[PDB]
Amino acid sequence: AVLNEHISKAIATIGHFDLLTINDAGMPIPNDHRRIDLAVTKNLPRFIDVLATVLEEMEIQKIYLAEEIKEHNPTQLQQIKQLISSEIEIIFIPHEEMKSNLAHPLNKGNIRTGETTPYSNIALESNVT
Amino acid sequence: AVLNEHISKAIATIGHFDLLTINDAGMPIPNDHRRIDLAVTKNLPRFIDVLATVLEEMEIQKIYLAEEIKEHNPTQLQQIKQLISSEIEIIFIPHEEMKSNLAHPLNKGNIRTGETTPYSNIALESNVTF
Ligand SMILES: O[C@@H]1[C@H](O)[C@H](O)CO[C@H]1O
Ligand SMILES: O[C@@H]1[C@H](O)[C@H](O)CO[C@H]1O
Repeated sequence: AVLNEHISKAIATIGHFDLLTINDAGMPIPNDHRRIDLAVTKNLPRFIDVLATVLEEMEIQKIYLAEEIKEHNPTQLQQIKQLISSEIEIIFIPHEEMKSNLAHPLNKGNIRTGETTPYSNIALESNVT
Repeated sequence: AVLNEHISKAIATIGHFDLLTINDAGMPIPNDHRRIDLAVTKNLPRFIDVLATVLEEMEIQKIYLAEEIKEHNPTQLQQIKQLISSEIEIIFIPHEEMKSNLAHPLNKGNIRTGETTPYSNIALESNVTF
């Protein structure tokens, strides 16, 4: 099995209430030890493919999305909905809040993808591991 | 233009004779400052896509490939030949030496991809950059 080293590491540091984010190419991710840059070029890797992969390696209770996704990227939102269990809660917050959450005290990592479609950003809150 | 921060930073330090490698998922890359892990899952990203991207950002004079790629992965060899110029030398060395070169003194970065097809590894040698 092939997995990202930095992602597997971060997932192992993750417990109840901890956050892990997946982001598009333009999300202003703070430059620190949480930042995990997987971007290769435009749309590689895709946000959706990285999300599908991470979800196989995690127990999630809540996800956070930009309110703006509903209007500006309904295809992404639909792709996300189709991927997650129908029991996990989806909370919509302002995109400006999604940016603050990049620096959340419980944020255990910020994954950067090559995705270029707007508001392809998510935050994943762990259940009890 | 979307770009990897690590790859971009490594290339900024690359001069004549310096090496940069792109590798498949199972290649034993030493866990140091040179390790740039882009692997997501099986065959994502593909070796050939990462190679294509990097060659746009770099001027190369030679490449190193495993002798083993001729028999064991001829389609990858053909894909590499299609990507590189005719005025760049291809040198075949044993895979064991490809592994050694991950620690070469002039190695400026080891990129790991999600590639699963065997011997999908390369080392790129820089020309004069200024
Ligand atoms: O790329 C991100 C968002 O996804 C949105 O596209 C606006 O710019 C950046 O904050
Ligand atoms: O993945 C690499 C090589 O490409 C080969 O497939 C053997 O295993 C690893 O050393």
